[PDB]
Amino acid sequence: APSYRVKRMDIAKNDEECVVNAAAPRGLPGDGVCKAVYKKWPESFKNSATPVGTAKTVMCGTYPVIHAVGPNFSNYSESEGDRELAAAYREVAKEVTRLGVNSVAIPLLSTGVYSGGKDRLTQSLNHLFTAMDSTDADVVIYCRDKEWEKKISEAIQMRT
Ligand SMILES: [Cl-]
Repeated sequence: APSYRVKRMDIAKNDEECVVNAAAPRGLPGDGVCKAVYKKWPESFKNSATPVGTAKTVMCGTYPVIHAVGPNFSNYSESEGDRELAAAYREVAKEVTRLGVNSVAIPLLSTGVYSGGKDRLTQSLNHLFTAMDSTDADVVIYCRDKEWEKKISEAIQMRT
């Protein structure tokens, strides 16, 4: 039966059938997760640019990289940024479905450098759940912060 799990490690080392990149705008290599995805799957950046609020899949070999561009809350208002963040996750769920994968590795979009200086764990994770609950895939959420790992794990446990 489909599950959610959380792991505190580099998503570029995931054990799932595809990966969601927390993509920088304009198809650029970015930083953090996006830069790690660029180092591991550089071929997946060929024509990967896609607008804020959308996702675009590019294959590296046969391994799918779903580039999802969340809003940068330093540029967006809270209300418009929230809408684009929800929309990016909804496009991820559509791509996961279209690909037919059994599992997907996902980071929390619009956190950290794109968070506008605010902790958005709950906001981003709730949009992740809303989108991915519509799919049949095992979801493995990747984070790096120890307290975030606890809170995500707590949230996963209470939906079981
Ligand atoms: Cl984190």
